[PDB]
Amino acid sequence: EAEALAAARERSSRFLSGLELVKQGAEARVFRGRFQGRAAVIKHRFPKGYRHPALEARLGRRRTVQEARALLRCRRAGISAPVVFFVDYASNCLYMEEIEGSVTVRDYIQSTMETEKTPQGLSNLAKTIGQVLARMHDEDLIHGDLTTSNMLLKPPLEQLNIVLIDFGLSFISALPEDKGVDLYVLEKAFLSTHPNTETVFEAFLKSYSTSSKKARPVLKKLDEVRLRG
Amino acid sequence: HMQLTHQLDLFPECRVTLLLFKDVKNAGDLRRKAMEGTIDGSLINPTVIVDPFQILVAANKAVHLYKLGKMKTRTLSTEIIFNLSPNNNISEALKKFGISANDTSILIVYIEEQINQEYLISQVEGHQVSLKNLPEIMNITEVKKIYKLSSQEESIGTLLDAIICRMSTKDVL
Ligand SMILES: C[C@@]1(N2C(=O)c3cccc(O)c3C2=O)CCC(=O)NC1=O
Repeated sequence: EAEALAAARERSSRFLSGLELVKQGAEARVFRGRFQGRAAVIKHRFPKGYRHPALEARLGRRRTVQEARALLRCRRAGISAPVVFFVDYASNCLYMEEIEGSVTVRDYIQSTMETEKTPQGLSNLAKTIGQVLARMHDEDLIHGDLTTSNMLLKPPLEQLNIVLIDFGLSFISALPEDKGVDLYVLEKAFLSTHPNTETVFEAFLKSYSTSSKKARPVLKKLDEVRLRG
Repeated sequence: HMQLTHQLDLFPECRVTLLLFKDVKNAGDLRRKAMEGTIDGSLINPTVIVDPFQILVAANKAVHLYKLGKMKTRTLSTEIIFNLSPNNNISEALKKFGISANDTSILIVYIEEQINQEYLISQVEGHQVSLKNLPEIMNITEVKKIYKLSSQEESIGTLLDAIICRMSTKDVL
């Protein structure tokens, strides 16, 4: 079993070496290329040498499984996110549709602030994000790592077609506190990355509150989490 | 009459071949031969296949578990068919996505890493067609029923997208 497992991991390494590395986080490298004729991204949860190898294998597997489950949940719930093509548990690689020609919300906001020199034209974007994340929370899906880089705008850009990505830290919870923390994390990332765009986040919160069926306890928990930190 | 072949990207020495037939008269005998293994390959119901990508995804996962020695079924030929189903019930998957004695259209899929294709084709009492004919054979109402596809899924993507997402994640619940 060890020989066959080793051969499969070597196959995976060979395949990745033919792809373009496009992103790297703390825990995953994202590669892009073709998979059986379709534009694809392959996410490899890669081990760090200084951690215990048994723990690293468990962690890589857990985050691969959780992202695959989240993406299936999204698709069946009508939440736009990449579809999953293939999950390789020998290598902790997740093969996914590429969101071709897309731009991060982060880049879109920053470009707008640079050119328009004002956030007034981003309220529509904020309202869309509010509707999308309200739908996600109403499916009891906690993203776990919300930033404006984990939301993509699919072309044509001005249609505001938001695609959610990178669910490795996601989990299922109905608890308003968990949803409040999800929003609090987004808020801190948003305000620190996009200074002086508070009206945008205000419009996001208004739309989330209108769009979600159970936002009242969530937004109260958001206030509590903010105060505690 | 024309095959479709694609290399597997993760298993580059492997080639997948698809052969499509219509007006088949001997589906019962073909089914028996595949069961006995005399006919090497997967006999698949083309009425529920929306795109060759569906076949290639099933084939990639089957070869992967074949080489790891972790297939859910006993042979690569059945594993390919099983991977097409959205569910983990093996006998149901083989009934719904395999061929039955009454079928008049058949898709043959096999993988090489060499088979006499002419002899294989001669075994089918039917007319081979291009895989570009597959969409005229596919029955969308049967596809939506088997995969339990919803309008919600169709609003954010294609039917193929929803099918693949189901195929690819059914092994982790
Ligand atoms: C970089 C980009 N991209 C995805 O398509 C994608 C899908 C799933 C997860 C994930 O992290 C990503 C990701 O970063 C986006 C911009 C582009 O045109 N192509 C890409 O590969």
